[PDB]
Amino acid sequence: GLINKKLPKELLLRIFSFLDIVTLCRCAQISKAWNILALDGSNWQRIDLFNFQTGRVVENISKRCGGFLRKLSLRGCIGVGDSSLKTFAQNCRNIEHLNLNGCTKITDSTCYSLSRFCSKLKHLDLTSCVSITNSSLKGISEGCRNLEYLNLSWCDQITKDGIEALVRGCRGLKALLLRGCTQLEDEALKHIQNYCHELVSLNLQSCSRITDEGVVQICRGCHRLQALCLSGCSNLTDASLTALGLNCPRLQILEAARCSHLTDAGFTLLARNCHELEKMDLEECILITDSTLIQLSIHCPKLQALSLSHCELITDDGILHLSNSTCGHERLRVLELDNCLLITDVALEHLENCRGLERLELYDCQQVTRAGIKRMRAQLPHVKVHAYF
Amino acid sequence: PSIKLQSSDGEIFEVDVEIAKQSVTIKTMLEDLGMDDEGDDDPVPLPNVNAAILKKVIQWCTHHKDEKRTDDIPVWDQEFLKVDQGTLFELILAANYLDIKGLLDVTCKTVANMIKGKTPEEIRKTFNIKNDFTEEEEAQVRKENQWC
Amino acid sequence: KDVIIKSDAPDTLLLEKHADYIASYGDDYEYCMSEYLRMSGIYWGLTVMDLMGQLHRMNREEILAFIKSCQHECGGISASIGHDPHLLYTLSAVQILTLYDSINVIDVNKVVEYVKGLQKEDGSFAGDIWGEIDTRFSFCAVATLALLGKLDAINVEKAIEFVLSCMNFDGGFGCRPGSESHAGQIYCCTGFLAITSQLHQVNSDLLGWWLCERQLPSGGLNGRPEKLPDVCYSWWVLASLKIIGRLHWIDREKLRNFILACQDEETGGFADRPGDMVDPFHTLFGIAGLSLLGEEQIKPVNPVFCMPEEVLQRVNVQPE
Amino acid sequence: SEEVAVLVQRVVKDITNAFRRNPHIDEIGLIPCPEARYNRSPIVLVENKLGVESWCVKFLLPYVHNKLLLYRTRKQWLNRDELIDVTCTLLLLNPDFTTAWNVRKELILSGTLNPIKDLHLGKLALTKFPKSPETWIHRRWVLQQLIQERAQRLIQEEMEVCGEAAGRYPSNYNAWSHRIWVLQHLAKLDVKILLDELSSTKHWASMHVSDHSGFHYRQFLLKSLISQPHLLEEEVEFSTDLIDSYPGHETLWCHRRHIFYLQHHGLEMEHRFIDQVLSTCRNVEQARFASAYRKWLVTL
Ligand SMILES: [Zn+2]
Repeated sequence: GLINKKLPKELLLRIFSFLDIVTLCRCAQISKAWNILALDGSNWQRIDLFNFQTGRVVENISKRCGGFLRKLSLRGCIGVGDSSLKTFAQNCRNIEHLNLNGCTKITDSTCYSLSRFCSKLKHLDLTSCVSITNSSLKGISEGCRNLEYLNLSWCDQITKDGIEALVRGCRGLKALLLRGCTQLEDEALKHIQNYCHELVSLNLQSCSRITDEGVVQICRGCHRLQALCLSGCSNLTDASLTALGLNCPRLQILEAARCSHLTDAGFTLLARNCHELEKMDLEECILITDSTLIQLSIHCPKLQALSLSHCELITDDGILHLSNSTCGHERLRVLELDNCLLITDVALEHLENCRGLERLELYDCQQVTRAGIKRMRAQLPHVKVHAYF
Repeated sequence: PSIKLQSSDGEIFEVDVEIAKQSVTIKTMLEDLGMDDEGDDDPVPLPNVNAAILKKVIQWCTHHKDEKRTDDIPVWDQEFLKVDQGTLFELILAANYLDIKGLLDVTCKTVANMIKGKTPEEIRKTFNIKNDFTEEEEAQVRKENQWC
Repeated sequence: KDVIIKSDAPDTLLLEKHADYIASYGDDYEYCMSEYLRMSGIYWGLTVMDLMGQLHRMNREEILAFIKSCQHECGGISASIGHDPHLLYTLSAVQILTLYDSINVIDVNKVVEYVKGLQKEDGSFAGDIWGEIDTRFSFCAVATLALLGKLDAINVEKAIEFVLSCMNFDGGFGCRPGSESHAGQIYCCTGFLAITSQLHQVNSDLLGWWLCERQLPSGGLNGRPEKLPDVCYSWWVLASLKIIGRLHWIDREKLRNFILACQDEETGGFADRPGDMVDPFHTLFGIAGLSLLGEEQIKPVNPVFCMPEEVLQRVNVQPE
Repeated sequence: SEEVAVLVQRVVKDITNAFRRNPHIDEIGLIPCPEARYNRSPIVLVENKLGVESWCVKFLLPYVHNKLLLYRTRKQWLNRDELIDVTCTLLLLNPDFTTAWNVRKELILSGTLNPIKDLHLGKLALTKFPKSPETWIHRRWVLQQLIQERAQRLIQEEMEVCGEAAGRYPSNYNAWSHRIWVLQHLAKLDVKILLDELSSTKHWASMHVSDHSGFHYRQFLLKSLISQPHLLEEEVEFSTDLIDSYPGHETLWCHRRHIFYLQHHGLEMEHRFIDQVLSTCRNVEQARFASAYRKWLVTL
């Protein structure tokens, strides 16, 4: 076969590295070369199951692989319950990455299996595992202390008491995703800053009980934060913005959609101390004026992606500043100005300096003409600009 | 902002420097090169890619400004990759030599897609691999690896 | 209240135009709007084509591949690829496979297990795992099982008892006990009671009396009091009357003129009513109704199963 | 082809944001508008009504339709928020898409969808698709989860939703079928509810004389009251009045049959009513139905 004559093993394994386990077992039946290739270790490293619900597969992989399963994705495999994952856990003790996103029949029972048998976990994804309680976080905190990444998204019955148990053991978490955990409040934020000083990424989206008391504490306790999401946390004020500036000089991503009270005061204090911001989502920060964008153009040389959706007060002026940024001349690619009612064709002429722009959104910017769009596409063919036209 | 690239056979290609540094290998050679005023404007030598493969690569890089998985290939690339097996393997090698991770992903996913959805003899027919297993061994392997 | 048949209404069967219409039937927006019933859409179209001696016009292999690709691991069959299984589209796919004598391209045993699993302790059937009760589903269940020769797989006596508790004092049936009587539902229950040999617990004079009052002065049939006449309800009422042997209680000639008046002379196809736009659904029921009234260009149709009688004889002459 | 994906996502976002701006939206409709002529959203909110400009629907439904199928078919993932919003948009456009409803059932079983949120969804889809069988079917599934006084508020909101859907669609069998069901499984034939329905709904029947579903609902009320006098007599008089004021409605004569059948558990009074009707009536339909009533009468 040409395939074997022209492609070396290193490349053949790269091909097989994209293959399901079923297809990988059929290649084992092709030849003696393709047998040694189909069963090489590097092909049993990660499994992503894309199967049928009616399970025993996860248990059969646990035996055929066992010792070398390192990453296991079960996202959306509603078939699996505690029984399969017990079997897999006792057979795959070296697992470092487990993704149980959407596995709805999962109980505290599997986090206990994981605690007993999977002390090398660095990455646990529990998104939408709704039957998980605080007790699961206690078991994980005992047996999974090297956890670097935990995702509790939409695990709505988790409370501050579970968070406390979890971080008291998983002191080394670098990424913690808590989106849609609406019972979380400021005490749970305070347990996090107490123990998770190496935290790089924190997602609090729709955790609308939290306040400045909790967020300010988090900045005090987590000086290595690079990514923070607080969209939907309406209670927040510029006080949380001042604490970020004061404590988090490595901030790269700040999502604060729907945080109405944020003002220019907060963002000026934030901008001056945070020279590594790359993404900022300020959708529905209505009080924000052109002044906020002014500071961003000065103090944020690497700004990459900016959303000003529904920031009504923004005018063509602030856009001129962005375009005459150091970041705007090459390092801005995504700008979202929709429902900024004051933006006109002139802003699109400003953004003709932004040779790096890939994506521009102008929905509901009614002052913007089909003409303006066409001449911007003409100067910057790189840009996809998006309006309702 | 344009460089010349010379293929293995000596044909020279004017390419914009931006679309061409999608190649980590090409970006490396530029960085290695000058910073030179006083040269002869010699092109960047690419001894391990012939002009036909280069053509296909440059066309792939111009179209792009921009998980164990193969249903992922964009439709432009699917069409682009409807080539004979020999050139597609050469495109894998080129993508590997030039370190164009986008191209090496789609091409590998494309060969991977040629294996999926077929029986072992349908595999060996697609790639003209000789079955060197006795019926004893073929029955065996369609043994372990059969679970499923 | 009624339609008026115009002096230029089609008065003769235009078989070639109907077969062309169904053979060229086939847009993306409205493909998606209809996909939740694709399986049955295909059943209407294949069945009318075989009733017209045109089944060979259709792509047997893409259909069988489609059906094979719609059976879920629970055994049930969905309306299209990636839709959730439902009893309705399991009936459809099994009807389609019966036309193509290809019942065994799917797992018959798991289809039987899927149907059996939808029965409830009171004899009723749900449409799918979520538990909507409808006599339409009692019909779909026994129709699917009868086609597979597997009526013993469910509790037939309980299923009968339930359907009988849906009988109204006006002789009709609705979806559940307490429901308004309804021609489509009466067809399902009547068909249920025929498949299971229980038509004698039906007061044929009562039911046929409710049924024959569905004929309007125009000749067409409605589905309920004071509804417009409709080809599809014309078929279900006509089918029911045949099953209970009260077909002499309507004026077959005026109804034939009504159904014929629903053809489009230019495009082929039947509309629900003269003047309206045609679709494959009413095309099937128009042609099926005419076969039942005696149109000899059309293969005889079975009133219970809405299939060519020849296809059910092939079923009934077997191990069975 | 890729600019449209962005646009459809945008329009999905616009629908969700409509409901944030006004959670008392109570009606949706298609705004005939084939051209996108200005940079405004095709989602138009005026007061409590949510209009959708038609030019975008050809893009929006195929994308959201296929997004849901790619999820169900395990080829593209959607998170909880997207599931909820993608399926919300689909059911607004095509509420007979059972697979879309079935995804919300799972979201509700898992606990991340408040059931009350699907009752509102169905209610709003029903303002545009009042007969939608699947919507009623889904709505019963939700209601039975909520029974496994809050009952009376549920019963009362069902009556209004069914009433709403009956006024929007002639002889809406499914709306009244659902209304029966609710009486059976939520009110369990409570005699004072049957009475309150009998009185509330006499007004509605007065105004919808050709609607047989409404009269059957009254037939159900009465039979079910039986299974636990002056009500039957008052329903025959009501039918006498209606037949006299609106000659020629088969629904009214069919109602009188059903109601007089129940009362008979005498016939001279009914003969003289038919005699007096047929002697002095100009309506030709009315004569058919009166002659038809007598042929029915004498087989008793
Ligand atoms: Zn019809």
